[PDB]
Amino acid sequence: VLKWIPRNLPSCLINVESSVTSVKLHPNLPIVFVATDHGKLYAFDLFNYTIPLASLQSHTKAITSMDVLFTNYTNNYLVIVTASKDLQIHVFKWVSEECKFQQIRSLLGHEHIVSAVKIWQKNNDVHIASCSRDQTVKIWDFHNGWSLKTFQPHSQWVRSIDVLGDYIISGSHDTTLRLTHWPSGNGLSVGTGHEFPIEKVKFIHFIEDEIRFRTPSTDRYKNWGMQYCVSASRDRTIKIWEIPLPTAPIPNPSNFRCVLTLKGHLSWVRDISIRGQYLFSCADDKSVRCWDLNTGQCLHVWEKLHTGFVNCLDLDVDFDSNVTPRQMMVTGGLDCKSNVFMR
Amino acid sequence: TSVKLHPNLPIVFVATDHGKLYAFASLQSHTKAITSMDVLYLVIVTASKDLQIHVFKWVSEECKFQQIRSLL
Amino acid sequence: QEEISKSKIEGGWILLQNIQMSLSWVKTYLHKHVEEHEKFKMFMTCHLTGDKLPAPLLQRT
Amino acid sequence: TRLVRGVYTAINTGPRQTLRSLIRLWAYEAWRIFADRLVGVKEKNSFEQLLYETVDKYLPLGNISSTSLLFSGLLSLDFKEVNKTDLVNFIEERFKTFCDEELEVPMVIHESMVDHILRIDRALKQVQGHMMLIGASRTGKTILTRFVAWLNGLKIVQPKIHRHSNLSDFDMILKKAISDCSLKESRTCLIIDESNILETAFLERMNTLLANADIPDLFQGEEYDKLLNNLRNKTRSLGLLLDTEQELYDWFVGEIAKNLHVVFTICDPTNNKSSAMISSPALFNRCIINWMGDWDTKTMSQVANNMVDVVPMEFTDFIVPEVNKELVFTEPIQTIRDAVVNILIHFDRNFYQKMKVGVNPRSPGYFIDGLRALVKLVTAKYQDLQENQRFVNVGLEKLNESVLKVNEL
Amino acid sequence: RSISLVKSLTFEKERWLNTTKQFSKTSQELIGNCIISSIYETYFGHLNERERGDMLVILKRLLGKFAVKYDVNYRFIDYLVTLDEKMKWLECGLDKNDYFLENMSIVMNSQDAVPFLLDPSSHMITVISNYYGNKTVLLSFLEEGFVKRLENAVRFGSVVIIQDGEFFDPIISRLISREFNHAGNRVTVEIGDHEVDVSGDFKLFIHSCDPSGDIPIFLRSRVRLVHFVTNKESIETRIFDITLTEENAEMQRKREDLIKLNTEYRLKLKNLEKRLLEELNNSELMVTLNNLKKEAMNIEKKLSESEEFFPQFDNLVEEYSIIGKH
Ligand SMILES: Nc1ncnc2c1ncn2[C@@H]1O[C@H](COP(=O)(O)OP(=O)(O)O)[C@@H](O)[C@H]1O
Repeated sequence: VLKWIPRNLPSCLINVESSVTSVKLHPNLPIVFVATDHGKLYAFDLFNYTIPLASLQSHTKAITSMDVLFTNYTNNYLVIVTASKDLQIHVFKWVSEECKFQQIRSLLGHEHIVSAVKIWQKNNDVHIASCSRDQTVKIWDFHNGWSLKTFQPHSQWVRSIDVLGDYIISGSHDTTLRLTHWPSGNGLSVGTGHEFPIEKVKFIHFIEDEIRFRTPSTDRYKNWGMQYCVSASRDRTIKIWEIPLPTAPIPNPSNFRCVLTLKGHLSWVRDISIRGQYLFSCADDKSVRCWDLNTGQCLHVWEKLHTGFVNCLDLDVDFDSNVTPRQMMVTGGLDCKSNVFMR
Repeated sequence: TSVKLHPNLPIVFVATDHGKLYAFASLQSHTKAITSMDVLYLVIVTASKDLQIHVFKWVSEECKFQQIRSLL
Repeated sequence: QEEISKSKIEGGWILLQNIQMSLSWVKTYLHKHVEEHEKFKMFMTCHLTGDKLPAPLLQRT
Repeated sequence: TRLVRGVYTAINTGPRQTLRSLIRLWAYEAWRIFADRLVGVKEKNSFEQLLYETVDKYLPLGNISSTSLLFSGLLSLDFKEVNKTDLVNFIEERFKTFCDEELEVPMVIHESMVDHILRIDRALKQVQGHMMLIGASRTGKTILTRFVAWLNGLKIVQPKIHRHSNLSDFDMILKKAISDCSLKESRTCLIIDESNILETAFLERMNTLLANADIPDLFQGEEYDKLLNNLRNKTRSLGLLLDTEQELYDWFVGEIAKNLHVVFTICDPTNNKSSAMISSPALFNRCIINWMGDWDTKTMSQVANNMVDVVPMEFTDFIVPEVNKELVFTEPIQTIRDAVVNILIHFDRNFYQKMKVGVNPRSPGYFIDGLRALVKLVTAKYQDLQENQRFVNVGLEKLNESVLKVNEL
Repeated sequence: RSISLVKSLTFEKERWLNTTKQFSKTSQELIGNCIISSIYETYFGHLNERERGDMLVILKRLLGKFAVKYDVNYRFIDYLVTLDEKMKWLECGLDKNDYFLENMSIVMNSQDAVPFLLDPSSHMITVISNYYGNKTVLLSFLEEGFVKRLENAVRFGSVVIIQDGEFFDPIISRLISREFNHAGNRVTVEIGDHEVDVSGDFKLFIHSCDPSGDIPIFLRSRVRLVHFVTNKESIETRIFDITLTEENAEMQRKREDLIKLNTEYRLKLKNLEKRLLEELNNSELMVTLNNLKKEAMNIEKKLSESEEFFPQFDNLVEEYSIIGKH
């Protein structure tokens, strides 16, 4: 159920008005959300793809990123957040009764366009992370709707972030990765080794099911819960990094370590994803690869998947117990066509 | 006058009886009444009673309508 | 410069001899001065065989 | 020797070669070494025929034109020949990204500018690889240099030289650039324009920077000791065992040589300071002379078609005129768009001939300005005309309806 | 009332039918007229009347060679310079010259490139100062503190005219080349060593009263170089105006007041026709249209009464033609 590999040919194609920037999957219902460079937001059923279920234009500029979450509580719906170049972050509500998009509120305060957002649940509280060209990594509460923390950890502008627990990491235009503690707002270690700006950086997650990069090495790292990080840049390379153990953590006198460096893409690597021992990445060479973490080699190459560039892809999260890791794969491309893999 | 739809997009191309063309982008391509329109980049051909046919292409990047050529 | 300002304020004639020896001053200060009292007259003595005086200064005199 | 080094670099960073690919690659290298300095089109044709004769008489194969040889490592992991359409599409997407990221400029991509991008990239990927771009104003020299340096990850350093500036400010900015190249190991693409050389001492400083890999004047005495201490601290931070002055300064020189490319932008090569800049002894022997020149009529036709194809232009009848093949610069005329482009090209050539430019390169700025003005003006005029005609038509219809209703009643 | 409404609109119906008939002819010649207008806009800013006429003849020949239609009675003023703009320019202090009107339309329709003014008489400085009122500001390349004043003006959004164009200062190159970096809803430009914001209401003019000066190739290839050189008919008109003012000041005042009233009445008639067309398109109304038609008849009668002083002006012009030509 975890070693699934997509077939040679796509099952069906999704037609969008303009180039697709971000694509996300509903963990429970087989429905896919498609962004649009025109600012529109779509929602296509995995079985009836002739017409969208809901389509609206809440922004006036290009949508940059999105990510969904099924809310849970100990005492329950889908929250969708949309980041765009229109200086505002829009939070949506996806009702499952009549299947329509409902705007909740808008988050403002960024000084330039916003390029990445992160949403996670902890102790029955939902937080919305954000990073923008204003060099500030800002977070906004979902219920209160007020800013909590704001810091400037990079000299240049941040392009992508990812949240694991109370810790955040960020890659920016100056080819550095910074791991900063969110409650304290201080950097822990810096990153060096890339020569081109980071397009997507995300934490790797421990699993219990033997993957080299998804298992802890020592008891201290097991207590920390995070050991490695994957980063993709415009260097046509995917690099697995390593996080030193910190001493409100205190930085030890502070550098990362490249455990493994991948290569083989013919253009800039845009987005990366993880599923079991396989790493799935897209690039501007109209192709998608599939890398093994144990060997570092690529098993399958999807040549000419899109007519133009390939922007985004994602899989189902397998580390989370609340989300069933279905064999659903969907990719977004610059050629105004979204591709989804079935069975 | 005439009703047209896109092949794989949620756009309706409705033509008014006064010669205006509307997409639900608006442009009064025909001064007089338009008889019928057809669809086939997407190529849309509009015919009117003024003995002139204008072919317009719907650019979906900026949601505007551009004219490629016309037949008289 | 000081005598031109003083003569514009309180009156009095003034003559600048051999203005072609200070062409940079003529091109900047004299141009910006003539561009922008009643008994104040300013004379300039140049040479016909010398360098080319600026046209905007020349038509203003 | 430059041809031999280029052939070695292309073979080393290339795929498995065949005899035809080897001959085509050698011909491309010959084009880039021997025939980027040629001015006239007839000299380019003579060089093309010379390559044909040499290849046919020594190596007994496709077309060997300047544009028909498109070698680039942008589309793959290795330096190999690439197609034209896919390269144009890739350059279009990357230039859209560049305009989004750094500065918005409405530029339209044609084949000749793709070729210039490829040769600028080839010259910027070299070690001790400097350029010298010669051509008319608004041809696109500095924007192409900035775009290519952005593709390679270089850092653009443009000196802020204006009036009331002396050698102190130029030496300060040159020393700062050298410090960024060496101490902070940041790759730099220093673009020097013709207008940035106010005095011949600036040209002497550039000559010393290019002939050697440093300026001995900029590090004298106390600042020399400060440079010694700073680069010693950097080497200690980097982790190399260098202690002597000679080896440390050789490391400094090598770092500057590896991480500094100078690109010259020249508008009119007939002027005295520009002629001195071209005929400089170590600027000639170190830089790669790339004579862009003025826009040939094919490039003007391509850019005019690509900027007038989006406006609503064809709306009426057109009879194809009976004109000579030498007077048609576009494809054979089928609509009024090609006629409009040919008319604009003819008027540009006739205007530049009547004004007696001589042999001075012809700026295509007037052509682009006229094209943009024509596009916006015909859009506004067509909108106003159709709105006015619709208003008059509905007014006449309302008057006729009122008259008919009065007659019926 | 409806019967009088139908009867009074006979001339309007005839004019509308004539315009509908001529719509095909005007649409046939639209492309050629637009081409000639763009050629005027981007090519003949720095040419005298003889060169403008010669290159216009060449352009017409080259336009007819490829068999595209254009207006045989085409004129730049009647096609680009509207009546409201012409009235504003004449009120601000522009001369009556057709050459000056053409250059005025070239300057104020250049919304992309920075217009370069070459006026030896230094009259366009006060013409543009009158045009934009109190929000204009005058700078120069030869004065200290020019950089900070220009930066403050760009931040505020005022209209800037920079004098002494032959002394171009190359740190405003990004302002000349229009190379801006868009930051969301804010537009910023790097001037000198620090970026500044652009308000969007900021316009730039460069003025130089020195013919045959020195314009750098970077500046020369990116500006609409417009030459304001006095010509024969301007000299004749100015001589006639001066001698008529010094001869009969009251008659000269009467003639200029009559000309101003006549052109104001023509503008009012055009606006009234446009308002009548708009009101009839958006269809009480009969009474309003009857009032508008009565106003139009009053304006036409006013012009007919005011057209009785033209022969005296023509006789004086024929008398002073010898003085003007001498
Ligand atoms: N291929 C092209 N398509 C459209 N416009 C171009 C092209 N090349 C250059 N331009 C024009 O040239 C200008 C930039 O030229 P630039 O590189 O500054 O010339 P220079 O290097 O001589 O100063 C732009 O404003 C652009 O309008």
